[PDB]
Amino acid sequence: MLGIFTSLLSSRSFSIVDQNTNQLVAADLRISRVNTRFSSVGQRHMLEDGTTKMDSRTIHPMEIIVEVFCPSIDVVDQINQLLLDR
Amino acid sequence: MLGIFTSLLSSRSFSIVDQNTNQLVAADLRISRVNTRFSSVGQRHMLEDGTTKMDSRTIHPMEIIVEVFCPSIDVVDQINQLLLDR
Amino acid sequence: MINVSGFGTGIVIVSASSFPMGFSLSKFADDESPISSKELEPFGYEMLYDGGLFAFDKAAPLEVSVSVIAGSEDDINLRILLNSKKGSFRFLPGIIPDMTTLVATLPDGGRTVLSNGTILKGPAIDTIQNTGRRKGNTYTFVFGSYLGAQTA
Amino acid sequence: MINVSGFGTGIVIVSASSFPMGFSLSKFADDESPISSKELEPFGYEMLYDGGLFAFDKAAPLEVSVSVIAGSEDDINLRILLNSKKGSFRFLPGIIPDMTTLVATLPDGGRTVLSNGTILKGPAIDTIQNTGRRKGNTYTFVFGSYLGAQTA
Amino acid sequence: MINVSGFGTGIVIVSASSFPMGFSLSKFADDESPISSKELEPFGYEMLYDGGLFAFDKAAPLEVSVSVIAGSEDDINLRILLNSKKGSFRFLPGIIPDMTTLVATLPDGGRTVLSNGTILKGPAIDTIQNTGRRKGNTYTFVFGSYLGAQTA
Amino acid sequence: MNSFLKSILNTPTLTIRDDVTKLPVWKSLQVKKVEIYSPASVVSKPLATKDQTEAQVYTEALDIDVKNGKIIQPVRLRINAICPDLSTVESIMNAFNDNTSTFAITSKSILADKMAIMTLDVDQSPDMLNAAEINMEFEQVEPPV
Amino acid sequence: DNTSTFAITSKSILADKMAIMTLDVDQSPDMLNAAEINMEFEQVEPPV
Amino acid sequence: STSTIRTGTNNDILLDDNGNMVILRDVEACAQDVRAAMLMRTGENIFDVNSGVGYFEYIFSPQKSYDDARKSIADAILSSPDVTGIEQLDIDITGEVFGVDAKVITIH
Repeated sequence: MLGIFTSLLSSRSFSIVDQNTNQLVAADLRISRVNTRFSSVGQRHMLEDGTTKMDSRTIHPMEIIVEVFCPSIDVVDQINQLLLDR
Repeated sequence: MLGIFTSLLSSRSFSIVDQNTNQLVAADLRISRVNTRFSSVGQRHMLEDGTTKMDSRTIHPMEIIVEVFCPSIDVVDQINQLLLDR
Repeated sequence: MINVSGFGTGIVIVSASSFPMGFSLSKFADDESPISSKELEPFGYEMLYDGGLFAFDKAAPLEVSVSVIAGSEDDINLRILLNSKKGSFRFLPGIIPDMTTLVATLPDGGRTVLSNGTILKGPAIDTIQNTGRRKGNTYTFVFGSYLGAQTA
Repeated sequence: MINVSGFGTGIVIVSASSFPMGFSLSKFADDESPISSKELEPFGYEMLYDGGLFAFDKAAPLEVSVSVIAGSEDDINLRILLNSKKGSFRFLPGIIPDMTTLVATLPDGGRTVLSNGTILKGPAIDTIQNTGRRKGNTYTFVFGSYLGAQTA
Repeated sequence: MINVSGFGTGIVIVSASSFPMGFSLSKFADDESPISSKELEPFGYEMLYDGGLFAFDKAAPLEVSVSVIAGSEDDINLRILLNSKKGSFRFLPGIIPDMTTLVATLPDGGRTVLSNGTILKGPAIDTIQNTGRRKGNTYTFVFGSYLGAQTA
Repeated sequence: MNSFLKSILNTPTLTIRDDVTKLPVWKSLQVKKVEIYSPASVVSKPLATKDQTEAQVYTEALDIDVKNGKIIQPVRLRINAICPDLSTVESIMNAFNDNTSTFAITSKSILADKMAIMTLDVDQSPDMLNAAEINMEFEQVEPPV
Repeated sequence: DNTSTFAITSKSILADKMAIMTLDVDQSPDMLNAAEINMEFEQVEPPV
Repeated sequence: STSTIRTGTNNDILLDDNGNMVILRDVEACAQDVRAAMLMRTGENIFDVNSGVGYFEYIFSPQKSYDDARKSIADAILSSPDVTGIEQLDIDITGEVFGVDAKVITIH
């Protein structure tokens, strides 16, 4: 997407990294699509003359949807552990 | 639609009239569709034997939906003013 | 007596990065159509209720197909153009990296220039037929600018 | 004996703004049909649940395809007419930009007048086919008004 | 003079696990095309609401079809390749089971290597035409990456 | 079909201008669609009148009263675009995370001032190996004077 | 009218004491001299 | 519903043979008002900034699009006490001049 121009050939696409131990989990995931959604709601008040005013905006957490293929069993239960982690 | 038999050739199909001054507004509007909708709700009471009775009917305002094409810029300003008029 | 012959046609393609100076095509395949394009569609219409009509502008692309003899030098050059990667070649954005300009000439002498576009598709390897020959490769372009060059 | 020949036919095309005085068509192509058109269906019908029939009136356009010999003056005139973008100039209300009328005469003497229409399709660049010649360029019009005086 | 012959060409097919050492193809059928392929479209384009043109890069596969005389050794080898199920054995990370390499040599001397692909369709029992002969078996490959070295 | 011959008075270029800086931003986008919605609310109750006065007095009424019954709601603007580079993407997201960001959007001929981002989508797929699809929405903060 | 009732007869089905609830009208280039209608009725009271 | 004091082709008080400063009634008061409004320039009105036509930034300066001039002129035609809506703006720019035509709608 422009920006970085590295000339490194074998770079890496989407990868989840653990933020505690700087480790990759489920590194062998065949990714198909990535969708990122942002959302916010602006509260509006209905005035007297006939106009309509806005006073502030509230931001909610974003969401990411990933579609993958699992080429083995280890990827499947690695994904299960990824979800169950608390 | 039958009814009137004009014998006038160049007539007018659709026109918005300013009911105060009997004036045409946005006369240069090519039209793609015109839809007219009526609506009413009848209040029913649920009897004892097993029947069901209705006492009266209520009528809500009709709605007209028109799809147009604006061949210029003056028509766009005229449409915006038509909306903002109070 | 109108001469519609296609003998002596030459074409030059110049590129922004891959071929900054350009090359020329003169070997045009025999079995296939040496050059062709699809019909341009710059207008539209629709129907009203008074019975009338309404006409308006519309966006329109232009696609050109060029065929060459397999094994020719021009085939190698167009193959190089097809192998170019759009992601590479650092440049300013929004200016269609590696713009390719095509200049074509007729036997008469009329010259036409087309710009603002790039190569779009073409073969990757050669193809064998039952007759034992090799198919003439085809390459498709898309352009953006209709430089009105029909000079005498 | 009935004579149904087309030799000796002419077309005069005049546009509202681009070509105020009009130009003439004389060099019609030989491989593709000179004048073609599509069927006009200004009627429709619907079925009632008892099996009855109901017929109404419907809005219907007319389409015509005109082919010329490539490289002639007619070809360049139609190319100029095709490159006329509708963004420019100014139009009377309820008129459509470039209200073009086409008057075509049959060789017998009968004439037909078509109006309220524009140009849609055409070739941006010439096509060199297998034999080594140039394909006859074809263009399309759409009209919304009718006439015709087939006695003269 | 340009030489576009196909006689004297060869194919060597290497599979990751089923055929570690590879096998060769020499008997190409005569009723159907020996080597065929589908166009490569690594580019696309989209239209902008002002009428402009924007071109990007697209992910594109490569497809190849080969045909052999029914009942030869090449046909049985390709049948063995087709019956190999990806469920069995294993693979290195990011490799695809049975990464098949295909090396094609042109009769001139130039050659081409293709990798990261597999066989995906073909016949299972032989077809007997109404003339009393057997149709040439045709199998289709697919590949992810390619190369070209047309010097010799 | 040349383009870049844009007619005056209607030049189809999307210009977005920061409200305090008044300098154009995100000029790297390639937009494909623009939508404008301008709703309003209309009373839906039977309403009552005197109905026996002089004609012009009653004409004075049924005005002013109708003004009480038509109040204009904000303006919604939608666009669709493809973002080629990176810095534009992070600039848009930074503007999104701020509560105090306003912009003025200019379409072919329609001016809309004091807007604000409400929704934003980004999509990546094999259909575009070096770009991303965007879906941003704006909504007017305060009416003009 | 709040006080309108009709009896509708189909091929063989009788439905008495009905009343209009919904009505639609559409005008399009498909029909240049007619209009499409979508009426809806509902029974006011049961029969005896 | 409006009024003003009549002025000449140069914006001075115009006096009759009787010398009476005349209170013009509607319509021609609207014409005089709009003529004065379109000629007022931006940055001249004290106590009301951002009112006027931006001639030196939108028309006389080199400009790309020329919709800004239309918007500014339409706004200055508006803000008059009596104007309802604007029917047509053309903006010719033929020749060296900058041709502007306008037709407005009032309550009367």
